[PDB]
Amino acid sequence: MRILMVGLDAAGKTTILYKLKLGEIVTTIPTIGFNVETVEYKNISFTVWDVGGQDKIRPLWRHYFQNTQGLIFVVDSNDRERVNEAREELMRMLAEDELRDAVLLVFANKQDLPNAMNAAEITDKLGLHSLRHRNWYIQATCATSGDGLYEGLDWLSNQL
Amino acid sequence: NRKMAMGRKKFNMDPKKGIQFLVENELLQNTPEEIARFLYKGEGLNKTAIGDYLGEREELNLAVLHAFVDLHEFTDLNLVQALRQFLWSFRLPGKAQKIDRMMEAFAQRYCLCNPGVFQSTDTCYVLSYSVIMLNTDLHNPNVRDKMGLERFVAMNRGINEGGDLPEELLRNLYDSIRNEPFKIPED
Ligand SMILES: Nc1nc2c(ncn2[C@@H]2O[C@H](COP(=O)(O)OP(=O)(O)O)[C@@H](O)[C@H]2O)c(=O)[nH]1
Ligand SMILES: O=S([O-])[O-]
Repeated sequence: MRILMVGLDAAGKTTILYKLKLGEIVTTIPTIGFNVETVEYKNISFTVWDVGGQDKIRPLWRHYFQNTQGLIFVVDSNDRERVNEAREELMRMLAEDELRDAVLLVFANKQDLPNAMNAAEITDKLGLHSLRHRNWYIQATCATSGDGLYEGLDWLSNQL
Repeated sequence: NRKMAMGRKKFNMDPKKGIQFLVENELLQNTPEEIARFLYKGEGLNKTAIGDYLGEREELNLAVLHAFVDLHEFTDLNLVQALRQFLWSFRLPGKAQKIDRMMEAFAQRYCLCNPGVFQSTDTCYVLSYSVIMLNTDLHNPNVRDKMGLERFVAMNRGINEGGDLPEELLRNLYDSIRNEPFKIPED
């Protein structure tokens, strides 16, 4: 199933996609275009795209991901200066009609960094306890090691 | 002398380092226009390295990107023809924000070269981004169930300053990409 992955610049989206590429046994010939990776399990597959980031192209991903079943939001757990901005961007995503039925997986990334906000702090600062009609999960990760990535995708499988 | 060949290899290894070396050794003037001209000529340069340089977020690199686009002539080309020319001069990065900046810069030049084809540069930029999305959907093997024409037409609704583009335009772009992917550039 197609899955949109978003987050502020420098959150770790590219790094996550590259790790996912390495975990697959199916190697892929280069293509011009966006970074997209399919993670294949026996009973489910996720095709994760990095294709958001600017307001003027939001209609394209709203349409391409219309009625999609899951959304991945990546946050830099070390970026205390921009956590409020991340929250505001997340809430904009969750207000979109096209993504109304999507479950939310948050990757709280860069947990390796010594001053990183912990999972409880990110949950608070992203306002996740305010969500009413959304199934959501926060997965602590370090994208440079790969820790947390498959654990979060396992939850997403366990919702889908 | 030998310094130029060394600078090109350094550029291929690490673009900012190659530019540093060529500038320090007075082989390249440190202006966006001269760096752009160097990249557009592309002599002994890897197109992945060129693309990586043009894709950096830094002020100089953005100014080089705009100057590089200025060296392209897109008059009398349709959008896909112009994109094929542009995307042959460097390897497009995969990161969406790099693609976004490149498509916005491209669109400004496309519209200047082809007045009246699009009613705003925003419309052209968004359509160009959409065409990259289409190439990805149709030709990236990670994507299983390809987009048909109807779905591509629907994806673009509203982007013509709130309205729609002509179906015939979208069909012509869709057919071109379906028949021929953007080529992986050779250097
Ligand atoms: N320390 C640390 N750095 C990371 C982690 N994930 C990504 N980065 C770095 O953060 C920067 C931005 O990562 P990138 O994947 O390009 O972010 P994107 O803009 O969201 O795609 C790069 O320098 C990465 O190496 C992580 O978990 N820990
Ligand atoms: O920017 S990279 O992912 O080609």
